[PDB]
Amino acid sequence: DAPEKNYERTMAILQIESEKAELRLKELEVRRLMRAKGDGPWFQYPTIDKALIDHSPKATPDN
Amino acid sequence: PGIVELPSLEDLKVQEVKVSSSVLKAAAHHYGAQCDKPNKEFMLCRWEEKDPRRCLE
Repeated sequence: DAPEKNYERTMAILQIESEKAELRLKELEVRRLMRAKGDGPWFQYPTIDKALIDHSPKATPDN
Repeated sequence: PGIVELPSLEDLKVQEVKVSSSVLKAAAHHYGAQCDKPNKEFMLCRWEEKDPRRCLE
């Protein structure tokens, strides 16, 4: 290989691997924040569906 | 929490229907015919307010 080719190929490798490393660090920080706060699309543990509630008039009024 | 708000003993005084349940059951069909309107006003108020204190009058 030419030194130019190896040099610029090394630069492409370094850019790809540095971008992957920054995305892994951001992924760790995102997972930490979403587990702590629960406001993201991850760590959404189920609650009861409110569509199961009967909203009809019952046999007694006070409900 | 907050203090519950109960109506007074004067606000609960009313002239009672002091007849037995057989008297009521014998008069029941004509009572449901003749006394329809305040009964249904009360039961509408009772199912909408969901509170007896809001349904006294």
